[PDB]
Amino acid sequence: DIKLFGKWSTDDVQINDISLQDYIAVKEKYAKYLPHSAGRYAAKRFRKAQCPIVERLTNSMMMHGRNNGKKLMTVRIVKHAFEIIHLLTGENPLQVLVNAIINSGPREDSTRIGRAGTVRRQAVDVSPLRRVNQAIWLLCTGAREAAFRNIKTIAECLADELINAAKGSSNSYAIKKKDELERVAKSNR
Amino acid sequence: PIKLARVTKVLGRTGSQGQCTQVRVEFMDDTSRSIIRNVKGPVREGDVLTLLESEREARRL
Amino acid sequence: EETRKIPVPANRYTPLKENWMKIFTPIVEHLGLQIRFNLKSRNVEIRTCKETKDVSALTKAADFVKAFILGFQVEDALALIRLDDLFLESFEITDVKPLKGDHLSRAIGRIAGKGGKTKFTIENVTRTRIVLADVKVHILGSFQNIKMARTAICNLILGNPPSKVYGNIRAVASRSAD
Amino acid sequence: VVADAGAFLRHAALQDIGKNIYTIREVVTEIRDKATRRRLAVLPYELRFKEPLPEYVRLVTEFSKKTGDYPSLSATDIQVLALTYQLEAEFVGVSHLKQEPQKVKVSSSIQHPETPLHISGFHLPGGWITPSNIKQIQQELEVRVGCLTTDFAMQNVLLQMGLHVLAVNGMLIREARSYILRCHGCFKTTSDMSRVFCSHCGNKTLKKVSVTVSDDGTLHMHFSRNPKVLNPRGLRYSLPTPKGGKYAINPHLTEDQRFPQLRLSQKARQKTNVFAPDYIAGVSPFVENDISSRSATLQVRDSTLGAGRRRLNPNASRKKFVKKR
Amino acid sequence: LGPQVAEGENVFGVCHIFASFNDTFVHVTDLSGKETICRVTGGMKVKADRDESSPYAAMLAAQDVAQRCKELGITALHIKLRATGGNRTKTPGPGAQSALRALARSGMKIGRIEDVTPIPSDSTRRKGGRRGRRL
Ligand SMILES: [Zn+2]
Repeated sequence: DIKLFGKWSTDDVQINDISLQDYIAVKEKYAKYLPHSAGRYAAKRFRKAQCPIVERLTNSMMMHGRNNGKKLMTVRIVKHAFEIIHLLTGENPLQVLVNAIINSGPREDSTRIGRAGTVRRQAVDVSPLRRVNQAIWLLCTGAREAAFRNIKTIAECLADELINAAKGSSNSYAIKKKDELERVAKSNR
Repeated sequence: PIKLARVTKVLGRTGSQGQCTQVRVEFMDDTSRSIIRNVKGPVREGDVLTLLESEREARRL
Repeated sequence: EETRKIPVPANRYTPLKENWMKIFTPIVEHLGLQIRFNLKSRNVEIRTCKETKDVSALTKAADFVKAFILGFQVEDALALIRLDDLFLESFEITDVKPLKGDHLSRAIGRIAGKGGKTKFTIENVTRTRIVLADVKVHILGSFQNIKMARTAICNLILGNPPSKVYGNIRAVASRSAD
Repeated sequence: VVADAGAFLRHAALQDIGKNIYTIREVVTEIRDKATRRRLAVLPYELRFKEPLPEYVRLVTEFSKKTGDYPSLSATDIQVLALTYQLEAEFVGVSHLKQEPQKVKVSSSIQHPETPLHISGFHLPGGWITPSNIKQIQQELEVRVGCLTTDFAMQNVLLQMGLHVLAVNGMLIREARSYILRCHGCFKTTSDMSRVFCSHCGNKTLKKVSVTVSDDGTLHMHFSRNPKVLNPRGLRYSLPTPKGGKYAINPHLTEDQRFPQLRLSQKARQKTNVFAPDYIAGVSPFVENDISSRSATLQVRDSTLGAGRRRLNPNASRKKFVKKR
Repeated sequence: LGPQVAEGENVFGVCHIFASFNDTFVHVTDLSGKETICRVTGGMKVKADRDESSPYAAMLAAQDVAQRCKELGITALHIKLRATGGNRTKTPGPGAQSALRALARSGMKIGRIEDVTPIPSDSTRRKGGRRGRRL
């Protein structure tokens, strides 16, 4: 049977929302042994929705300038972080990741509608794909920022951010940013 | 409360810089109440959304 | 059952006859109303029936035929049966400035413009339909659009050249969050 | 059951009533409506195409040139008439139908030809348009093989010969009343209500005269004994010298005269549709007017527009600050 | 509280809708016109002088007078539409149209629409100058 990293089951995870059920591809058809697939998911529009979510997390972690080519190191980081997730919670770490992503994505956002000079932003809904993209980017950026100058390793802060985002506590940077954008949009309407 | 939405058909790209998308909205609450809405990001016909306020109507006329 | 009667003048009989099917079809299909044309009294008679969907459909039909009889396009008054914030305010030309004779005639001219161009340009800015009957001006649109249209038209018939009116009306449209 | 193109245009789904559903390929291949062609590919295919033996095509032609309907009909209409004649011949005995059609009788009255009798919404002294009447109002409505002909010339020649003609309604038609145009110079009648110049003499002289045909084979034709109709008031006026070039509008004196092309822009000849489901997201309640094209500057108009202006006679006084293009 | 009439016959009032060029009045009264049932001008709803004349305030006033009529039992209304008249404009604005529309929407049977506007036979002098008026 297909397992992530040789050990992680993928038939046990569940998607809570129907909104993101077609955009997080982890369940049955799209599970793989390693995140590193090197496939063309930026070839055409919406193709990256079929990319597995763990590879998306790996790709958005090597995003920053010095680590801009290193993916093997990043998939090592993801492997160690998922190991720490399984050690702490005991749940399947993929479900923890999915809960973090569905809990971290903003539901509406403010937009400049008008011209350059009209600073009244209108609150508009967000695409579910944009919601997933923003959730991925905020989780990676919070893990990046929390582990810049400290003894805590990147994978450790990454796992801790995933725990706070899936649990929903106000310790994750991502959920703080989500609340900020959402309340700014609710102020605009 | 939270009312989830469906995309019937995409009207077009609106906004100052074409960063908003005007779409037609179907509800999964067994109602045929289809309303126009504007969204941010990439959407297609068949997307399923999460609308926090269903009372809001888009820029109509 | 309650009814309304809408008179027709003699220059609106032939447009009422050629455009008749386009009148009575949306009234009886989408509003479910009885309609006829009393030739002896020369009235369009609109009557409620069993099949009417809701109240204030018959008022929509009355506004539809009134806007047609004043001279609007049938499509522009199908806009009345559809939309809710569309009204019609009218005035005589000599309600703004006392004009007599050729002066009054020139007033009509500089509302219309060459080819009608001025009229059409005003309609393009305020998103209204204007109709100029013999000495009388009728506007159709939203409330703020009708007051923009009156501002432009009243500047035209108190003397100002159309270029000034074009600039003023585009600026007023820009400041009005259009 | 011979289906004319009028049945396919009207979407008369009457294939369940009859079983002898036959038609020409030419009448169905000439239709330019997209919805009808879409409906053609969905319908159950029990209709069969044929072509009549040309001998009855002649015979139909020699009595149509006698009944006064020959210029009005098309070749395909002669094909439909010949097909229903042959199906009548093959199925039913041929002694039923008669030839050398009966002479018209004349009976005049006082009513103006423009009196709006037989228009549905109108009422002289109740006649209402109800939601129950819209499916009912098609025309004047009253065994094995019939016709689905809606053009009046078709029904005229059919009821002259004696073929039972039926409608979109299942029951066959007994009486058919309509209007024709007759020339007061050469006295030749046309069944085409659109046409304004005479076919024979070519003058702008056709005037409206009502006709009614019975199922028996009698045609009777009602004139109007009103001196308003034949009065030459604005018929003599002096004409400008003929002008050429791309922008000349000559006063249109002969039917087949050549005009320069002055067409409206596609933006200008677009009307606003409010029944569209994408209308309410539209910015304006109405379509924007065209003020940017060359035809806006040239003041090109739709051909139908400005009709009551033409019926004012040219030797008359318009207002002193108006100009008639 | 009201008339003691069966459910069939309607007790009519007369609705004077007067659409001025600064606000709109709604005066429901007796068929005689002498004693008044209700009158809600546009400025009783919107707390801004700019929107005294809007169709929104006209709608709100129409709901108010309709509610007060069902309080006292009036079920059907004749309507007399009116603009300022005299020297001034003769055709009623969108305020009277909106009041009529919303009042017809709110369960009222509508009788006859009559334009009682003061058209003079021959007028006094206009409030404007020779030089013109309205901007
Ligand atoms: Zn002739």
